[PDB]
Amino acid sequence: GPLGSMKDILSNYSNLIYLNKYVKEKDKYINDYRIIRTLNQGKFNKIILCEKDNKFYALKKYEKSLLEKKRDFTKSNNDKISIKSKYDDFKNELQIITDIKNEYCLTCEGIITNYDEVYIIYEYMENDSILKFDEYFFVLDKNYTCFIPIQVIKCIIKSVLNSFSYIHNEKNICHRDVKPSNILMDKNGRVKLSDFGESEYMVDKKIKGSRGTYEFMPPEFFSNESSYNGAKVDIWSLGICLYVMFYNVVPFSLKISLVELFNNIRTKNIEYPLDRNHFLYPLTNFLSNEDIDFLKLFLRKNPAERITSEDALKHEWLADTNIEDLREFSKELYKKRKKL
Ligand SMILES: NC1=NC(=O)C([C@@H]2CCNC(=O)C3=NC(Br)=CC32)=N1
Repeated sequence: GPLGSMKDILSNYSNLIYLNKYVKEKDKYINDYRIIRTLNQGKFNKIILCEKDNKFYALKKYEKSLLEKKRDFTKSNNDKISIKSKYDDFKNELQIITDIKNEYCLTCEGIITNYDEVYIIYEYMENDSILKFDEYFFVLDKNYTCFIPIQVIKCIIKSVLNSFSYIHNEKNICHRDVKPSNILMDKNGRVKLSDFGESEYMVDKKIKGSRGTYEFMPPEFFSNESSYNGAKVDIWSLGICLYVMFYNVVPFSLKISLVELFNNIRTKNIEYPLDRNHFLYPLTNFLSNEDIDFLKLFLRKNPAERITSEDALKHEWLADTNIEDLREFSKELYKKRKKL
Protein backbone atom coordinates (compact mmCIF):
# COMPACT_ATOMS: atom_id res chain seq x y z
CA GLY A 1 0.00 0.00 0.00
CA PRO A 2 2.37 2.77 1.24
CA LEU A 3 4.92 3.92 -1.36
CA GLY A 4 8.17 5.38 0.05
CA SER A 5 9.93 8.72 -0.32
CA MET A 6 10.35 10.15 -3.83
CA LYS A 7 14.05 9.19 -3.51
CA ASP A 8 12.98 5.56 -2.95
CA ILE A 9 10.70 5.68 -5.99
CA LEU A 10 13.38 7.11 -8.33
CA SER A 11 16.09 4.89 -6.80
CA ASN A 12 15.81 2.55 -9.83
CA TYR A 13 15.50 5.17 -12.59
CA SER A 14 18.56 5.36 -14.87
CA ASN A 15 18.15 8.92 -16.18
CA LEU A 16 17.50 10.93 -13.02
CA ILE A 17 19.05 14.37 -13.50
CA TYR A 18 20.02 16.77 -10.68
CA LEU A 19 17.99 20.05 -10.78
CA ASN A 20 19.93 23.04 -12.02
CA LYS A 21 18.07 26.21 -12.85
CA TYR A 22 19.89 29.30 -14.08
CA VAL A 23 19.44 32.53 -16.03
CA LYS A 24 21.39 33.61 -19.12
CA GLU A 25 20.35 37.15 -20.17
CA LYS A 26 16.54 37.49 -20.48
CA ASP A 27 16.13 33.70 -20.62
CA LYS A 28 15.28 31.13 -17.92
CA TYR A 29 16.71 27.61 -18.10
CA ILE A 30 16.17 24.20 -16.52
CA ASN A 31 19.28 22.09 -17.19
CA ASP A 32 19.92 23.59 -20.68
CA TYR A 33 16.16 23.50 -21.50
CA ARG A 34 15.22 27.11 -22.28
CA ILE A 35 11.81 28.17 -20.96
CA ILE A 36 9.60 29.46 -23.80
CA ARG A 37 5.97 29.43 -22.54
CA THR A 38 3.70 27.12 -20.54
CA LEU A 39 1.64 24.95 -22.93
CA ASN A 40 -1.01 23.98 -20.35
CA GLN A 41 -1.52 24.60 -16.60
CA GLY A 42 -3.59 21.85 -14.91
CA LYS A 43 -3.32 23.28 -11.35
CA PHE A 44 -1.79 19.95 -10.12
CA ASN A 45 1.04 20.27 -12.65
CA LYS A 46 2.03 22.53 -15.48
CA ILE A 47 3.47 21.57 -18.85
CA ILE A 48 6.27 23.75 -20.15
CA LEU A 49 7.44 24.13 -23.77
CA CYS A 50 11.22 24.26 -23.89
CA GLU A 51 14.11 24.39 -26.32
CA LYS A 52 17.37 22.44 -26.40
CA ASP A 53 19.53 22.06 -29.55
CA ASN A 54 17.06 23.61 -32.04
CA LYS A 55 14.61 20.95 -30.84
CA PHE A 56 11.42 21.49 -28.88
CA TYR A 57 10.59 19.57 -25.69
CA ALA A 58 7.72 19.57 -23.17
CA LEU A 59 8.54 19.43 -19.45
CA LYS A 60 5.80 18.52 -16.96
CA LYS A 61 6.44 20.43 -13.73
CA TYR A 62 5.30 19.05 -10.41
CA GLU A 63 5.96 20.57 -6.96
CA LYS A 64 6.02 18.51 -3.73
CA SER A 65 5.78 21.52 -1.40
CA LEU A 66 2.66 22.71 -3.22
CA LEU A 67 1.10 19.26 -3.66
CA GLU A 68 1.51 17.98 -0.07
CA LYS A 69 -0.66 20.85 1.28
CA LYS A 70 -3.71 19.94 -0.84
CA ARG A 71 -5.31 17.23 1.31
CA ASP A 72 -8.72 15.65 0.71
CA PHE A 73 -10.46 12.94 2.73
CA THR A 74 -10.57 9.37 1.38
CA LYS A 75 -12.03 7.37 4.32
CA SER A 76 -10.21 4.15 5.24
CA ASN A 77 -11.47 0.61 5.84
CA ASN A 78 -11.54 0.86 9.64
CA ASP A 79 -13.96 3.68 10.65
CA LYS A 80 -11.03 5.86 11.83
CA ILE A 81 -10.47 8.51 9.14
CA SER A 82 -7.50 8.48 6.71
CA ILE A 83 -6.03 11.50 4.92
CA LYS A 84 -4.35 11.62 1.46
CA SER A 85 -2.51 14.63 0.05
CA LYS A 86 -2.33 15.13 -3.70
CA TYR A 87 1.39 14.36 -3.26
CA ASP A 88 0.61 10.74 -2.27
CA ASP A 89 -1.21 10.61 -5.65
CA PHE A 90 1.89 11.85 -7.42
CA LYS A 91 4.05 9.20 -5.73
CA ASN A 92 1.93 6.65 -7.64
CA GLU A 93 1.92 8.72 -10.84
CA LEU A 94 5.74 8.72 -10.72
CA GLN A 95 6.13 4.95 -10.35
CA ILE A 96 3.92 4.66 -13.41
CA ILE A 97 5.70 7.26 -15.57
CA THR A 98 8.88 5.59 -14.42
CA ASP A 99 8.03 2.42 -16.34
CA ILE A 100 5.93 3.46 -19.37
CA LYS A 101 8.02 2.73 -22.51
CA ASN A 102 5.78 2.63 -25.56
CA GLU A 103 5.52 4.16 -29.04
CA TYR A 104 1.76 4.60 -28.51
CA CYS A 105 2.14 6.08 -25.01
CA LEU A 106 3.89 9.28 -24.04
CA THR A 107 7.21 7.97 -22.71
CA CYS A 108 9.47 10.28 -20.69
CA GLU A 109 13.05 10.83 -21.83
CA GLY A 110 14.37 11.63 -18.33
CA ILE A 111 13.32 13.02 -14.95
CA ILE A 112 14.84 16.18 -13.49
CA THR A 113 14.44 16.72 -9.76
CA ASN A 114 15.79 18.00 -6.45
CA TYR A 115 13.25 15.76 -4.65
CA ASP A 116 10.77 18.65 -4.32
CA GLU A 117 10.40 20.08 -7.85
CA VAL A 118 10.06 17.44 -10.54
CA TYR A 119 10.38 17.96 -14.28
CA ILE A 120 9.47 15.14 -16.63
CA ILE A 121 10.99 15.45 -20.07
CA TYR A 122 8.63 14.55 -22.91
CA GLU A 123 8.72 14.96 -26.69
CA TYR A 124 6.78 17.99 -27.94
CA MET A 125 3.57 16.97 -29.69
CA GLU A 126 3.26 19.98 -32.01
CA ASN A 127 -0.53 19.56 -32.53
CA ASP A 128 -1.41 19.63 -28.81
CA SER A 129 -4.39 17.44 -27.98
CA ILE A 130 -6.87 15.61 -30.20
CA LEU A 131 -9.49 18.31 -29.50
CA LYS A 132 -9.60 21.41 -27.28
CA PHE A 133 -12.41 22.30 -24.85
CA ASP A 134 -14.02 25.71 -24.32
CA GLU A 135 -17.78 25.52 -23.60
CA TYR A 136 -17.47 22.81 -26.27
CA PHE A 137 -14.87 20.86 -28.26
CA PHE A 138 -13.19 22.36 -31.32
CA VAL A 139 -10.26 21.57 -33.60
CA LEU A 140 -8.68 25.03 -34.07
CA ASP A 141 -11.18 27.88 -33.59
CA LYS A 142 -14.58 28.76 -32.15
CA ASN A 143 -15.44 30.75 -35.30
CA TYR A 144 -14.27 27.97 -37.65
CA THR A 145 -16.17 24.83 -36.60
CA CYS A 146 -14.63 21.77 -38.26
CA PHE A 147 -15.35 18.09 -37.56
CA ILE A 148 -12.46 15.61 -37.68
CA PRO A 149 -13.13 13.53 -40.82
CA ILE A 150 -14.07 9.90 -40.10
CA GLN A 151 -11.22 8.44 -42.19
CA VAL A 152 -8.87 10.25 -39.74
CA ILE A 153 -10.83 9.37 -36.57
CA LYS A 154 -10.24 5.68 -37.34
CA CYS A 155 -6.46 6.16 -37.07
CA ILE A 156 -6.78 8.06 -33.78
CA ILE A 157 -8.95 5.28 -32.35
CA LYS A 158 -6.67 2.55 -33.72
CA SER A 159 -3.64 4.31 -32.27
CA VAL A 160 -5.16 4.61 -28.77
CA LEU A 161 -6.32 0.97 -28.84
CA ASN A 162 -2.68 -0.03 -29.36
CA SER A 163 -1.80 2.07 -26.28
CA PHE A 164 -4.49 0.11 -24.43
CA SER A 165 -2.89 -3.15 -25.56
CA TYR A 166 0.36 -2.07 -23.89
CA ILE A 167 -0.98 -0.62 -20.62
CA HIS A 168 -3.59 -3.32 -19.96
CA ASN A 169 -1.76 -6.32 -21.34
CA GLU A 170 1.99 -5.70 -21.00
CA LYS A 171 2.06 -3.29 -18.07
CA ASN A 172 -1.20 -4.11 -16.23
CA ILE A 173 -2.01 -0.41 -15.89
CA CYS A 174 -5.42 1.19 -16.09
CA HIS A 175 -5.40 4.74 -17.39
CA ARG A 176 -8.61 5.88 -15.70
CA ASP A 177 -8.76 9.26 -17.52
CA VAL A 178 -8.91 8.69 -21.27
CA LYS A 179 -10.00 12.05 -22.60
CA PRO A 180 -9.49 14.16 -25.76
CA SER A 181 -7.14 16.22 -23.53
CA ASN A 182 -4.90 13.20 -22.98
CA ILE A 183 -4.79 12.01 -26.59
CA LEU A 184 -1.89 13.91 -28.10
CA MET A 185 -0.80 14.38 -31.68
CA ASP A 186 2.36 15.53 -33.46
CA LYS A 187 2.92 16.86 -37.00
CA ASN A 188 3.91 13.53 -38.54
CA GLY A 189 1.35 12.62 -37.36
CA ARG A 190 1.37 10.05 -34.59
CA VAL A 191 -1.11 9.78 -31.73
CA LYS A 192 0.04 8.97 -28.22
CA LEU A 193 -1.87 8.40 -24.95
CA SER A 194 -0.63 10.61 -22.11
CA ASP A 195 -1.23 11.84 -18.51
CA PHE A 196 -1.13 9.05 -15.93
CA GLY A 197 -2.34 11.12 -12.96
CA GLU A 198 -5.39 8.97 -12.28
CA SER A 199 -3.73 5.75 -13.48
CA GLU A 200 -3.08 2.82 -11.17
CA TYR A 201 -2.11 -0.85 -11.31
CA MET A 202 -4.84 -3.45 -11.70
CA VAL A 203 -5.52 -6.26 -9.23
CA ASP A 204 -6.71 -9.40 -11.05
CA LYS A 205 -7.61 -7.09 -13.97
CA LYS A 206 -9.73 -4.80 -11.72
CA ILE A 207 -9.75 -1.36 -10.00
CA LYS A 208 -11.39 0.41 -7.00
CA GLY A 209 -13.16 3.39 -8.45
CA SER A 210 -15.05 6.67 -8.21
CA ARG A 211 -11.97 8.43 -9.66
CA GLY A 212 -11.29 10.32 -12.93
CA THR A 213 -13.37 12.75 -15.01
CA TYR A 214 -17.10 12.58 -14.29
CA GLU A 215 -18.51 12.60 -17.86
CA PHE A 216 -16.06 9.85 -18.85
CA MET A 217 -16.91 7.54 -15.95
CA PRO A 218 -18.66 4.26 -16.83
CA PRO A 219 -22.18 3.28 -15.60
CA GLU A 220 -20.62 0.58 -13.37
CA PHE A 221 -19.47 3.33 -11.02
CA PHE A 222 -23.18 3.81 -10.25
CA SER A 223 -23.98 0.29 -9.11
CA ASN A 224 -23.25 -1.48 -5.81
CA GLU A 225 -20.02 -3.02 -7.19
CA SER A 226 -16.67 -2.07 -5.64
CA SER A 227 -14.29 -3.78 -8.06
CA TYR A 228 -14.79 -2.90 -11.74
CA ASN A 229 -12.78 -4.39 -14.62
CA GLY A 230 -10.06 -1.90 -15.57
CA ALA A 231 -9.81 -2.55 -19.32
CA LYS A 232 -13.54 -1.96 -19.96
CA VAL A 233 -13.42 1.31 -17.98
CA ASP A 234 -10.73 2.66 -20.34
CA ILE A 235 -12.77 1.35 -23.31
CA TRP A 236 -15.93 3.18 -22.18
CA SER A 237 -13.91 6.36 -21.85
CA LEU A 238 -12.57 5.89 -25.37
CA GLY A 239 -16.19 5.52 -26.46
CA ILE A 240 -16.93 8.97 -25.06
CA CYS A 241 -13.82 10.25 -26.87
CA LEU A 242 -15.25 8.78 -30.07
CA TYR A 243 -18.67 10.33 -29.38
CA VAL A 244 -16.90 13.66 -28.77
CA MET A 245 -15.01 13.19 -32.05
CA PHE A 246 -18.28 12.38 -33.81
CA TYR A 247 -20.47 15.30 -32.71
CA ASN A 248 -17.80 17.49 -31.03
CA VAL A 249 -19.82 17.23 -27.81
CA VAL A 250 -20.21 15.15 -24.66
CA PRO A 251 -23.00 12.44 -24.91
CA PHE A 252 -25.98 12.51 -22.51
CA SER A 253 -23.55 13.98 -19.96
CA LEU A 254 -24.02 17.58 -21.21
CA LYS A 255 -22.55 19.48 -18.22
CA ILE A 256 -24.74 22.31 -16.71
CA SER A 257 -25.78 20.58 -13.43
CA LEU A 258 -24.43 17.11 -12.58
CA VAL A 259 -27.22 15.19 -10.81
CA GLU A 260 -28.90 15.16 -14.20
CA LEU A 261 -25.50 13.79 -15.26
CA PHE A 262 -25.05 11.00 -12.68
CA ASN A 263 -28.73 10.01 -12.90
CA ASN A 264 -28.64 9.67 -16.68
CA ILE A 265 -25.49 7.66 -17.56
CA ARG A 266 -26.48 4.46 -15.72
CA THR A 267 -29.96 4.15 -17.32
CA LYS A 268 -30.56 6.76 -20.07
CA ASN A 269 -30.06 5.70 -23.71
CA ILE A 270 -27.53 7.59 -25.86
CA GLU A 271 -28.96 9.55 -28.82
CA TYR A 272 -27.09 9.15 -32.11
CA PRO A 273 -28.08 11.82 -34.72
CA LEU A 274 -25.90 13.51 -37.40
CA ASP A 275 -22.76 15.54 -36.45
CA ARG A 276 -23.95 19.16 -36.24
CA ASN A 277 -27.25 18.36 -34.44
CA HIS A 278 -25.99 19.20 -30.95
CA PHE A 279 -23.72 21.96 -32.24
CA LEU A 280 -26.13 23.80 -34.58
CA TYR A 281 -27.74 26.10 -32.02
CA PRO A 282 -24.58 27.47 -30.42
CA LEU A 283 -23.63 29.02 -33.81
CA THR A 284 -26.91 30.22 -35.39
CA ASN A 285 -20.83 16.58 -42.62
CA PHE A 286 -22.70 13.63 -41.05
CA LEU A 287 -22.38 9.86 -40.65
CA SER A 288 -23.60 6.35 -41.49
CA ASN A 289 -25.18 3.35 -39.72
CA GLU A 290 -21.78 1.59 -39.73
CA ASP A 291 -20.23 4.49 -37.78
CA ILE A 292 -22.70 4.18 -34.88
CA ASP A 293 -22.49 0.38 -35.08
CA PHE A 294 -18.91 0.74 -33.86
CA LEU A 295 -19.45 3.48 -31.25
CA LYS A 296 -22.33 1.55 -29.64
CA LEU A 297 -20.00 -1.44 -29.10
CA PHE A 298 -17.91 0.97 -27.02
CA LEU A 299 -20.81 2.59 -25.14
CA ARG A 300 -22.70 -0.45 -23.81
CA LYS A 301 -23.89 -0.05 -20.21
CA ASN A 302 -23.05 -3.60 -19.11
CA PRO A 303 -19.21 -3.70 -19.31
CA ALA A 304 -19.16 -7.48 -19.89
CA GLU A 305 -21.20 -6.83 -23.05
CA ARG A 306 -18.80 -4.00 -23.97
CA ILE A 307 -16.32 -4.66 -26.80
CA THR A 308 -12.76 -5.72 -25.87
CA SER A 309 -9.61 -3.91 -27.05
CA GLU A 310 -8.93 -7.14 -28.98
CA ASP A 311 -12.23 -7.36 -30.89
CA ALA A 312 -12.30 -3.60 -31.57
CA LEU A 313 -8.80 -3.68 -33.11
CA LYS A 314 -9.78 -6.36 -35.64
CA HIS A 315 -13.15 -4.86 -36.57
CA GLU A 316 -14.58 -4.03 -40.04
CA TRP A 317 -14.59 -0.31 -39.17
CA LEU A 318 -10.79 -0.05 -38.76
CA ALA A 319 -10.14 -2.59 -41.54
CA ASP A 320 -9.85 0.26 -44.08
CA THR A 321 -7.53 2.39 -41.93
CA ASN A 322 -4.89 4.39 -43.78
CA ILE A 323 -2.17 6.33 -41.95
CA GLU A 324 -1.98 8.68 -44.96
CA ASP A 325 -5.35 10.06 -43.77
CA LEU A 326 -3.89 10.90 -40.36
CA ARG A 327 -0.61 12.07 -41.91
CA GLU A 328 -2.18 14.65 -44.26
CA PHE A 329 -4.61 15.92 -41.62
CA SER A 330 -1.81 16.28 -39.03
CA LYS A 331 0.54 17.93 -41.54
CA GLU A 332 -2.16 20.34 -42.75
CA LEU A 333 -3.48 21.02 -39.23
CA TYR A 334 0.08 21.86 -38.23
CA LYS A 335 0.32 24.31 -41.14
CA LYS A 336 -2.75 26.18 -39.87
CA ARG A 337 -1.41 26.38 -36.29
CA LYS A 338 1.99 27.83 -37.33
CA LYS A 339 1.03 31.51 -36.92
CA LEU A 340 -2.51 31.32 -35.46
N1 LIG B 1 -1.96 16.02 -19.87
C1 LIG B 1 -0.68 15.98 -20.32
N2 LIG B 1 0.25 15.19 -19.73
C2 LIG B 1 1.32 15.48 -20.48
O1 LIG B 1 2.46 14.93 -20.26
C3 LIG B 1 1.03 16.46 -21.54
C4 LIG B 1 2.00 17.01 -22.55
C5 LIG B 1 3.46 16.65 -22.51
C6 LIG B 1 3.76 15.81 -23.74
N3 LIG B 1 4.07 16.72 -24.82
C7 LIG B 1 3.45 17.79 -25.31
O2 LIG B 1 3.94 18.37 -26.26
C8 LIG B 1 2.17 18.35 -24.76
N4 LIG B 1 1.45 19.31 -25.37
C9 LIG B 1 0.42 19.52 -24.55
BR1 LIG B 1 -1.00 20.85 -24.95
C10 LIG B 1 0.40 18.78 -23.41
C11 LIG B 1 1.54 18.01 -23.55
N5 LIG B 1 -0.28 16.74 -21.37
